[PDB]
Amino acid sequence: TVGIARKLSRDKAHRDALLKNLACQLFQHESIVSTHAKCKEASRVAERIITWTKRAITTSNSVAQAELKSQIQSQLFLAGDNRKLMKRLFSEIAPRYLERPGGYTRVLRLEPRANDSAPQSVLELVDSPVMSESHTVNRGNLKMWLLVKSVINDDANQLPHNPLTLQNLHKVAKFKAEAQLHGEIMLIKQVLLKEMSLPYDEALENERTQALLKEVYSSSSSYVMVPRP
Amino acid sequence: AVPKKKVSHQKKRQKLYGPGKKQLKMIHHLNKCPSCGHYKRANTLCMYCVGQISHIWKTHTAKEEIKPRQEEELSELDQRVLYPGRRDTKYTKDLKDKDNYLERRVRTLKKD
RNA sequence: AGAGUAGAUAUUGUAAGCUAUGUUUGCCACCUUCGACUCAACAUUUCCUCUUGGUUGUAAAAGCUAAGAAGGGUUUGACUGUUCGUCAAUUAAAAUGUUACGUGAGUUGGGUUAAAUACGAUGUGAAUCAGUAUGGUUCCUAUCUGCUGAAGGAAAUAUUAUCAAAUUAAAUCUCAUUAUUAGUACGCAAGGACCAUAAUGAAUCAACCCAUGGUGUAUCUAUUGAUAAUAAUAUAAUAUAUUUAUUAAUAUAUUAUCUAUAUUAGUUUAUAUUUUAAUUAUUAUCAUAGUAGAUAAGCUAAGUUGAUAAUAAAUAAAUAUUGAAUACAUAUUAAAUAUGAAGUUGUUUUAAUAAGAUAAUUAAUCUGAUAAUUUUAUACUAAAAUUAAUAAUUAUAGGUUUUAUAUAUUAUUUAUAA
RNA sequence: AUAAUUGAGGUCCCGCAUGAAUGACGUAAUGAUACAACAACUGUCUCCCCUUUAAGCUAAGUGAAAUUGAAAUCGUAGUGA
RNA sequence: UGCUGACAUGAGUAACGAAAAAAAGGUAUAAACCUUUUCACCUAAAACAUAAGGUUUAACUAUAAAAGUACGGCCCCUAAUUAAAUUAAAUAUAAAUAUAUUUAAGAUGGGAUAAUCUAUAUUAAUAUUUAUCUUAAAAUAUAUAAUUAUAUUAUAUAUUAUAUAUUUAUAUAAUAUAAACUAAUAAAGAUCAGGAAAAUUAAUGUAUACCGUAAUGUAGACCGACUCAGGUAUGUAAGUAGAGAAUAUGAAGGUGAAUUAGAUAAUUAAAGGGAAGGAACUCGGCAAAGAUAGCUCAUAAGUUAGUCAAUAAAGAGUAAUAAGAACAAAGUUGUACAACUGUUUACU
RNA sequence: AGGUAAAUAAUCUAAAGGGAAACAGCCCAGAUUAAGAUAUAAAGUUCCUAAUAAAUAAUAAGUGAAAUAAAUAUUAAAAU
RNA sequence: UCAUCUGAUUAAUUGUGGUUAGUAGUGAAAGACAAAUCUGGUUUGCAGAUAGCUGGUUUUCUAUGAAAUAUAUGUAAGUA
RNA sequence: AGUAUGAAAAUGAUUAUUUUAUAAGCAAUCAUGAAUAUAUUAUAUUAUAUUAAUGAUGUACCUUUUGUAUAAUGGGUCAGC
Ligand SMILES: [Mg+2]
Ligand SMILES: [Mg+2]
Ligand SMILES: [Mg+2]
Ligand SMILES: [Mg+2]
Ligand SMILES: [Mg+2]
Ligand SMILES: [Mg+2]
Ligand SMILES: [Mg+2]
Ligand SMILES: [Mg+2]
Ligand SMILES: [Mg+2]
Ligand SMILES: [Mg+2]
Ligand SMILES: [Mg+2]
Ligand SMILES: [Mg+2]
Ligand SMILES: [Mg+2]
Ligand SMILES: [Mg+2]
Ligand SMILES: [Mg+2]
Ligand SMILES: [Mg+2]
Ligand SMILES: [Mg+2]
Ligand SMILES: [Mg+2]
Ligand SMILES: [Mg+2]
Ligand SMILES: [Mg+2]
Ligand SMILES: [Mg+2]
Ligand SMILES: [Mg+2]
Ligand SMILES: [Mg+2]
Ligand SMILES: [Mg+2]
Ligand SMILES: [Mg+2]
Ligand SMILES: [Mg+2]
Ligand SMILES: [Mg+2]
Ligand SMILES: [Mg+2]
Ligand SMILES: [Mg+2]
Ligand SMILES: [Mg+2]
Ligand SMILES: [Mg+2]
Ligand SMILES: [Mg+2]
Ligand SMILES: [Mg+2]
Ligand SMILES: [Mg+2]
Ligand SMILES: [Mg+2]
Ligand SMILES: [Mg+2]
Ligand SMILES: [Mg+2]
Ligand SMILES: [Mg+2]
Ligand SMILES: [Mg+2]
Ligand SMILES: [Mg+2]
Ligand SMILES: [Mg+2]
Ligand SMILES: [Mg+2]
Ligand SMILES: [Mg+2]
Ligand SMILES: [Mg+2]
Ligand SMILES: [Mg+2]
Ligand SMILES: [Mg+2]
Ligand SMILES: [Mg+2]
Ligand SMILES: [Mg+2]
Ligand SMILES: [Mg+2]
Ligand SMILES: [Mg+2]
Ligand SMILES: [Mg+2]
Ligand SMILES: [Mg+2]
Ligand SMILES: [Mg+2]
Ligand SMILES: [Mg+2]
Ligand SMILES: [Mg+2]
Ligand SMILES: [Mg+2]
Ligand SMILES: [Mg+2]
Ligand SMILES: [Mg+2]
Ligand SMILES: [Mg+2]
Ligand SMILES: [Mg+2]
Ligand SMILES: [Mg+2]
Ligand SMILES: [Mg+2]
Ligand SMILES: [Mg+2]
Ligand SMILES: [Mg+2]
Ligand SMILES: [Mg+2]
Ligand SMILES: [Mg+2]
Ligand SMILES: [Mg+2]
Ligand SMILES: [Mg+2]
Ligand SMILES: [Mg+2]
Ligand SMILES: [Mg+2]
Ligand SMILES: [Mg+2]
Ligand SMILES: [Mg+2]
Ligand SMILES: [Mg+2]
Ligand SMILES: [Mg+2]
Ligand SMILES: [Mg+2]
Ligand SMILES: [Mg+2]
Ligand SMILES: [Mg+2]
Ligand SMILES: [Mg+2]
Ligand SMILES: [Mg+2]
Ligand SMILES: [Mg+2]
Ligand SMILES: [Mg+2]
Ligand SMILES: [Mg+2]
Ligand SMILES: [Mg+2]
Ligand SMILES: [Mg+2]
Ligand SMILES: [Zn+2]
Repeated sequence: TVGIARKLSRDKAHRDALLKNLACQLFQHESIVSTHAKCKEASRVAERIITWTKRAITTSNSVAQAELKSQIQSQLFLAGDNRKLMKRLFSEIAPRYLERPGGYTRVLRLEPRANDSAPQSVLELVDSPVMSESHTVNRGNLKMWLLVKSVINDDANQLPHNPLTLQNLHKVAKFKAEAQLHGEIMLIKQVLLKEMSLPYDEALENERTQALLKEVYSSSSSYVMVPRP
Repeated sequence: AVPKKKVSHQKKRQKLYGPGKKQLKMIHHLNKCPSCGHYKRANTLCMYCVGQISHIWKTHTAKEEIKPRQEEELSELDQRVLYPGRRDTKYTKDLKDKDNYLERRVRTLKKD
């Protein structure tokens, strides 16, 4: 009751409802901006919900599965824009995370908001699809977009990629088919380059992407450690 | 409960500015953004790049505006007859001039 | 003087004598709130505990009186506004003061106190009272000092990281009962020890949460009323596909479960008619967390554990040795030589400080800070943990997995199958 | 009556200084009146503990007040309107 | 404790006024504005209609539309009351003025007609307060015309079928829920005994004036120096529940705010729980705790005879046995004073 | 009684300066403005703090050293 | 304000307007109310009321410089 | 509440000089080092100015009083009256 979670200056009933709302909004819009503390708590709920959904999907035990389903239902507000949220959770969202052991969200810190000095953050779903089956781009996966923008900038400058950038790319890849990842990167480039107004010679960009993928995939002192005399 | 004397210039100033707690600190923890080579806070996203990405998302993930057929296919004269102009209130006018009271985000300096 | 079986000075001490105190009642006029609660600090003129002198009135045991002694301790209830006092039950003892008769910018407001009112008395009366009774008004965010904690800056017998002694500031220091020595010493008997040790407690302090108890707006179950969802199923419509001969049948998606008319004015409900206008699973909200039964961590005392800090040194009152000055005597206010206290010095504990010590010394990873994730810590700070991802090793928080706990049904079961 | 009662009720009458429409006396009912007792209940207390929310604390924005001769505003004792 | 002005100090301290918010987008300008969705709060209101009031605050200047019928004023009429008014000499009076009488004013009240819509002008001629019972009537069932038990009992309209004037009129018959509520009717109980004032036929008329109308109105738009937890009149106030306008919920509607974000030490406030004890607290049980039906039964002493005491205490039935919404319901007694219900120091 | 009432003198009142630790009233002494060599007042002369050396006795109690505490007791010392 | 408590068909609560007040009304009577408070409102005027009382009264230099006693006083805070 | 002007002060921020982190009280005066600045006769071993090394002395002002550092009166500061 003290120390188990953030209180967030709200009465228990209100607080829980707020958290549910945040979770619903995260599932609907695959990224959302909010205050840092709220985002942190919301992540805990959303991740829990995702795991329960995964458990329901997997389990052979019928009773268990039913219980998981009931728990998931309890943890959401299913109305208006979130009428078919349960369906989405089972069919669209939870199947992304079957291999991933936890860590389905990422809270990314922003510069604190000016009017309030409140620490601001971006709660968002990990490995959200950047491109739907229709020829558009999807709202979400901000980190990936940022990475690709950084890559583009490095290419423009004719500089080597930073170790941190490479590490991030590797992390992104870990639960991604290589060809799919490449195609996503290419798609992101097309939009990003146009926005920034750099020229998109396609074959060269593809080659660069391929090169970036290759280095990611193929893995390759002051004090001396000496035994006791 | 109440101050016994007029607090002097010295004693108010040493109270306010003497302690380091009360002073402002240099923001040493700035560093370069990898997407655009500009200043940003450490362990923080660049507000320009994330803003740009948000804008891109908005432009792509855009719910189409509902233009009713009957109003779209009105004649100009007919439209004027139906929906004439009006004097807005002082309050309304003030609300309309958003650039007076609404702060757009500033761009940081380019890192060296 | 005089009591004290005898003897003024064991104990008592008329009236008169000489002082101290500023604790009472006064006097002076420089100067214009009693009690309770809470926390106490100081004194010693000591009530208890430790040491000791005297006590034909110290046999013993209880006492009485006096000297040293302030380390520790010194009460709970009935009555009353009361301090006090009376009593009850305890205690080793229930000491006396000082501190603006400590403490109302810390609490209270019963007493005292103004407005209302009544009573007794006084007065022709308005009204009055060293009277009685019921009722009844002040508030304050802390500038400075001070104190409790916590940081930053700093000058360091010159650096940093760590370990740190003397020292300083404080804390602590006990007491009871029982048992043994011993029914011994002592005493006719009745009664009944010192010296000393141990064990149980005590009051106080400190830490702790394994367990116990409490809590537990983590959680789970049960449960009354009202409302609102999702899913499934049925019906209907629209949109998209497939079959069929735009229609019908199928599949997917979305939306819908209304509506209108009758029953003599109005409202609601009911049924009938009208319409495609559905009843099961599972959720949620609200009603003090809706109420109730349990309840993890944490925190806590009703709980648990430990401590009351020795040995030692010099002393107080007091008790001696030898021994003159002074042929004796005299513990010395002589030279020498000894005993002696819950006190003193210390010891023990905490905080502060940092003499000293080990090491490294312009740095591909020197030491710190800013930043992030945090809790061992915490108002903010500070402190401590981690900031791994390369040749090795290092998990901070969440998430995940795990076993375990909680909840409450469960072998009338779960999983594999034949 | 209570372990124990300056309170309460009953009774006595040196009524300091009761008494008959400034009414006297005893009742039923009533009373947010005043005092006292019993029951039940309880954090009132023994003896406090845990929890909740709003403040307090920190950051951002706005922004009081009484007060103030001037202040570079320590302890003790003494002195002294 | 001079007056006026300016500027300090406390201090960037307290405070920012009962409050539930979240996301996405308008907008790579939003904690605060607008929209959408979610969540919550008010709901015999924080809703919807209005009265009064007011810097028009409004959905605004291209601005709140009336001949009259569940439309108000204006107008007619008057109450309370008011009037340099009214009557050789109304009466009185140092002046001012006052009195009586007339006339005039004066709403908070009364005021014809109306959907089968309605016609207001001119001229002429003679109602305090409360109640709807019992009986009786017929209707529906049980038993053998008459008894027993149960509802129903004055009015409010559509339908169908008849009989008369001639598909429009009049009357009759039959058909048809419950619970509230309205108006209009009738009969009538009580003492406290219940406003005032302004005709009818006939003929001729009637081209329908002025003002109010926004929004706000248990409130940021009025009265409180403030966008002030105060004060402020009336009517509707979805259903489910209930004796109910109590209480719970909330369909719809409205709202979520000139402060936010975090942290939640000490400490304060307002709540929830608490082992063993149970008033040991305290001036004092102050505060808190305490309800084993709320319906139907039953209910003592005393007593002024009044179920006054009584809503008696205890207790029963229905319900429930481990408990499991809110709200109503919080003991018994003795004494002093005052019969009682009332009134009082707006702010001790 | 730092009391009260008057008598006499002084000071303060209205008087600064030195001393009395600090000091309205006590001990000295009266600031016209400076200067700082010489006489000094009261009070002082180990240091704080301007200035000191002696003589003869007494005390041993830190008595006392600028605010004298009594009766009485004990121990000495002189003189008769 | 919150909780608690009391009345709640009556000597009830309340809207709209009216009457009665500054020697002065209303008052189930408290000296209670009469426009944020009355043993008698407010405003304007008499009016610069009066104050033996409190406080204040503004540059410099120079010379002299007290008193706090007696008597009287409805006088002992004054005045001769 | 005219119009111009405004190095009037209180008051705020900033810079420069100087002093200040082992020192205690009306914050001044006098003694006295040092540092800085200015100086068309500093010829210098110079002169002025500014500045809390260090030392000594120093109980705000007024009012009212027998008598006030008084913890008696009155004043937040400056400008005008
Ligand atoms: Mg709730
Ligand atoms: Mg939960
Ligand atoms: Mg004798
Ligand atoms: Mg005697
Ligand atoms: Mg003995
Ligand atoms: Mg003694
Ligand atoms: Mg000791
Ligand atoms: Mg008691
Ligand atoms: Mg006292
Ligand atoms: Mg005090
Ligand atoms: Mg005080
Ligand atoms: Mg009372
Ligand atoms: Mg010991
Ligand atoms: Mg425990
Ligand atoms: Mg445990
Ligand atoms: Mg347990
Ligand atoms: Mg526990
Ligand atoms: Mg009807
Ligand atoms: Mg249907
Ligand atoms: Mg609600
Ligand atoms: Mg113990
Ligand atoms: Mg001898
Ligand atoms: Mg001998
Ligand atoms: Mg000892
Ligand atoms: Mg790394
Ligand atoms: Mg860990
Ligand atoms: Mg590992
Ligand atoms: Mg982890
Ligand atoms: Mg008695
Ligand atoms: Mg009592
Ligand atoms: Mg009489
Ligand atoms: Mg009487
Ligand atoms: Mg009454
Ligand atoms: Mg702030
Ligand atoms: Mg003096
Ligand atoms: Mg002045
Ligand atoms: Mg402060
Ligand atoms: Mg503060
Ligand atoms: Mg604050
Ligand atoms: Mg936005
Ligand atoms: Mg209600
Ligand atoms: Mg409205
Ligand atoms: Mg008229
Ligand atoms: Mg009217
Ligand atoms: Mg209107
Ligand atoms: Mg309207
Ligand atoms: Mg107003
Ligand atoms: Mg006000
Ligand atoms: Mg208001
Ligand atoms: Mg309702
Ligand atoms: Mg609703
Ligand atoms: Mg509204
Ligand atoms: Mg607000
Ligand atoms: Mg308890
Ligand atoms: Mg219990
Ligand atoms: Mg007591
Ligand atoms: Mg009570
Ligand atoms: Mg009877
Ligand atoms: Mg009740
Ligand atoms: Mg009465
Ligand atoms: Mg009152
Ligand atoms: Mg005298
Ligand atoms: Mg004088
Ligand atoms: Mg003198
Ligand atoms: Mg003289
Ligand atoms: Mg002279
Ligand atoms: Mg001495
Ligand atoms: Mg002396
Ligand atoms: Mg009653
Ligand atoms: Mg009646
Ligand atoms: Mg009176
Ligand atoms: Mg007034
Ligand atoms: Mg009055
Ligand atoms: Mg005159
Ligand atoms: Mg005058
Ligand atoms: Mg002279
Ligand atoms: Mg004289
Ligand atoms: Mg005189
Ligand atoms: Mg006089
Ligand atoms: Mg120094
Ligand atoms: Mg100082
Ligand atoms: Mg002072
Ligand atoms: Mg003063
Ligand atoms: Mg003052
Ligand atoms: Zn950037």
